[PDB]
Amino acid sequence: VKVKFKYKGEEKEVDTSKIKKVWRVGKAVSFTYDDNGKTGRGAVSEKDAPKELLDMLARAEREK
DNA sequence: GTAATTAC
DNA sequence: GTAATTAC
Repeated sequence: VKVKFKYKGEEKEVDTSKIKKVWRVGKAVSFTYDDNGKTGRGAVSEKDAPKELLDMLARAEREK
């Protein structure tokens, strides 16, 4: 599952297996991902997020 | 400006 | 401390 989005003017594609953290800001889904060493950031409208990313968010909200 | 949270 | 994300 690839999440596609634009950040700082660059179109990006990141596989959900590289996503490190996911959270909700307002009605947007924001996240960090591994980029071979550095950590990237991205965010999409909840309506453009693939179910797999939303599932990752829901699981995060339940974690102890 | 704030929201959540980060890289920078 | 700020810029970035979608949305208000």
